Amino acid sequence: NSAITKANGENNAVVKINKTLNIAEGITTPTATFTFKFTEKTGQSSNGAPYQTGVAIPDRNVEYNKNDHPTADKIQKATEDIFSGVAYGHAGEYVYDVAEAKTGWQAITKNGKTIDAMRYDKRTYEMHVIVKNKVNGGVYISSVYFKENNKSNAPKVESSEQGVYNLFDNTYTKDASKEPNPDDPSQVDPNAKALTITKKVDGASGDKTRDFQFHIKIQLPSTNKTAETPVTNIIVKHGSKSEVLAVVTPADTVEYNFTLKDGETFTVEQLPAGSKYTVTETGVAGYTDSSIYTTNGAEQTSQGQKNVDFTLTDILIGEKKNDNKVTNKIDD
Repeated sequence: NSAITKANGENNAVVKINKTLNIAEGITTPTATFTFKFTEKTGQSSNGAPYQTGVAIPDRNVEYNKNDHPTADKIQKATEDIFSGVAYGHAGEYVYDVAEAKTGWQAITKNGKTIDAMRYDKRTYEMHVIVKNKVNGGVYISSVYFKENNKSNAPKVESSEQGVYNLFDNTYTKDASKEPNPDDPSQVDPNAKALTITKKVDGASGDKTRDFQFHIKIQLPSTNKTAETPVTNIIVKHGSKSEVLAVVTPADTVEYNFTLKDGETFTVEQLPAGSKYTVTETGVAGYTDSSIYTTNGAEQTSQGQKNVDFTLTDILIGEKKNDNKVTNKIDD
């Protein structure tokens, strides 16, 4: 059974617990310590003897900081060998409830307002530690497996690799645009808007009273599904209008048409960092469109073609500044 970590001869089995932290793009890994607690459990082995007791396992922890970086929206970190410095005295089946504490992380806060959030795994496991006699005396850890608690006819948890078990899964989310100063993330602006798009008309012959047509699609990050508080609605503002737009599930997307004149701004009030947008301005006769935009604090540019729909695709909305100046240019 691949699910069981086994000993080589009379050498202790080596088991590690792996934490998965889900975290989207444009986000600095927070300071977080996740602690796993092992509580002795009474019951009855299949040989008829009670589960043995009286051997503690230390609390085990994994630490996250700004120098951990995600792959495919997750940071995996494993404890060391959980039986490090643990000695059993006599053979039998030792069982523990393994749970994750809700400790070791604090929200970034400014003017009494939090800008981030941590969803803690509520799953618990039964760890079975099968201790056996060495032929010459003393004991050893022969085999270890895990079953999830409060699950009908629970199967044994498969290891991710030799001795490493992915038991605990946590999700970090963070607001867009609240860390505007790239030299100092401590200078938090709690009133910052998630995204602004401003229209400029450039040219003595440019029509500064007409409407230019826009379509925006917002993709909320994969971490929204597992967030402490998933986002289900966003608020958009243009001219005098303010609208509450529903998030379409399961895609986790919002599509919206709006107009801008010269000087006008479209605003998304609040979004999770790691959100992405695609914005299309409709071609108008005479006009060549262009963009100067800040994507998670990075300044970029894009150049349109004359009288053709101008598209920016999969633009990251990060923790740092997010904005977009679209310029419509016409020759005299």
